[PDB]
Order: sequence, then structure tokens, then C-alpha cells
Amino acid sequence: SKFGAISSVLNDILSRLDPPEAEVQIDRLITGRLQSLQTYVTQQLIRA
Amino acid sequence: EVFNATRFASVYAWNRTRISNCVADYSVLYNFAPFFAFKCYGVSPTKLN
Ligand SMILES: *[C@@H]1O[C@H](CO)[C@@H](O[C@@H]2O[C@H](CO)[C@@H](O)[C@H](O)[C@@H]2O)[C@H](O)[C@H]1NC(C)=O
Ligand SMILES: *[C@@H]1O[C@H](CO)[C@@H](O)[C@H](O)[C@H]1NC(C)=O
Repeated sequence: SKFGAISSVLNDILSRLDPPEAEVQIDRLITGRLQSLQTYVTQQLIRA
Repeated sequence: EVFNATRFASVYAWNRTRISNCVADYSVLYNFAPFFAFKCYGVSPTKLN
């Protein structure tokens, strides 16, 4: 999932844009993935 | 060839071109350019090759 960014692949966004502009994209990816992981952990806790 | 054409078309009829089956080296673009505006949006201009 692109999560509202240019690309959904960390390796290729890193290899396409320079750090001081791709930092926003990777931060967006980090937010999306962290939210998904939090959802997974919460559901796992409930089922446990 | 794209850079030293002598008859760049006007904006109302923006002439198109196709670049394929070749190795893109942008150092020639840097050479043939007293650059004034090189704002690159979807990609970093430094990292093109
Ligand atoms: C847009 O600009 C292109 C780059 O010069 C033109 O292509 C060239 O066309 C000439 C004449 O046909 C060829 O000899 C040359 O190899 C190259 O392909 C192109 O013609 C131009 N567009 C129009 C509509 O003329
Ligand atoms: C076109 O080619 C000539 C050949 O030497 C070169 O001197 C000139 O700088 C070129 N122009 C562009 C815009 O690339």
C-alpha cells in the first residue's frame, strides 16, 4: 500500500529521491506501516 | 540532437519526441545547459544515472 506516497517500495523511493525530499515520503510510509502494525498487535491481544 | 535543434516549435503546437533503446547519460544535458531552471519533481536531479 502506497499510504498516500509516491511509491510503496522503500528501496526504490530511496533510490529515486534524495534524502532531504524523500524524508516526507518515508515518514508517510512509516506512519502507515506503524498504524497497521498497531492494529495487528491490538487484534492479537484481543484474540489472546 | 534534441538540444541543438535550431527550430524549437512554439508552445501551441508542442512537438513531441520519443527516447527509447538508449543509455541516458545526463552529463551531456548538464554540458549543453547554462542552467536557469532545473526543478525536478518526481525524481532527484542529482541522482538520475
Ligand atoms: C520534433 O523534433 C524532432 C527532433 O528533431 C523531429 O525528429 C526529426 O525529424 C527529422 C525530419 O523528419 C528526422 O530527419 C530526424 O531524424 C528526427 O527524427 C521531429 O520531426 C519534430 N516534429 C515534427 C512534427 O517535425
Ligand atoms: C549542438 O552541437 C554543437 C556541435 O559542436 C555544440 O557545439 C552545441 O553546443 C550543441 N548545442 C546544444 C544545445 O546541445
